[PDB]
Amino acid sequence: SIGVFYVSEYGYSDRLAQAIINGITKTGVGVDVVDLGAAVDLQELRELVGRCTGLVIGMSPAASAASIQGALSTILGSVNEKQAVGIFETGGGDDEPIDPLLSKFRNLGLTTAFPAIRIKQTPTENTYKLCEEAGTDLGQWVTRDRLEHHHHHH
Repeated sequence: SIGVFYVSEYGYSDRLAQAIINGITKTGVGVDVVDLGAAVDLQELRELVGRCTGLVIGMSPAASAASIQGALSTILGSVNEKQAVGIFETGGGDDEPIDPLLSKFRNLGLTTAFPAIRIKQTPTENTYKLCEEAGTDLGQWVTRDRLEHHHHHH
């Protein structure tokens, strides 16, 4: 549940993803992993279909943006309705084409997370503290919503 899109190679993105997945698994849920800057293949998109109930996106590096162009088209076909998109700031250095895509999240009105503004460029310990907390907090939305609220007596 909740597909975190990260990069195992470039920057701390993989370690940030670890903070998210482990923070939520430790609580007791289970987070999905997808490398937006490495393992971008049909196998990732296949999982995105079933796990489409929640997504998480970090920064948009130019080098990775070139590999996202194709998959992005397939994503637009899979995701719909009002699902979760954990957009978290972690590096002040994007690529211009990001804004046109942000306009989509804006207009379509998807469930966005805590929006920060330009964290220098290099992810710091603070970034981990935001990733874990905001990620878990987003998961707390998905769980209550998809558990049908009164579907579990307590």
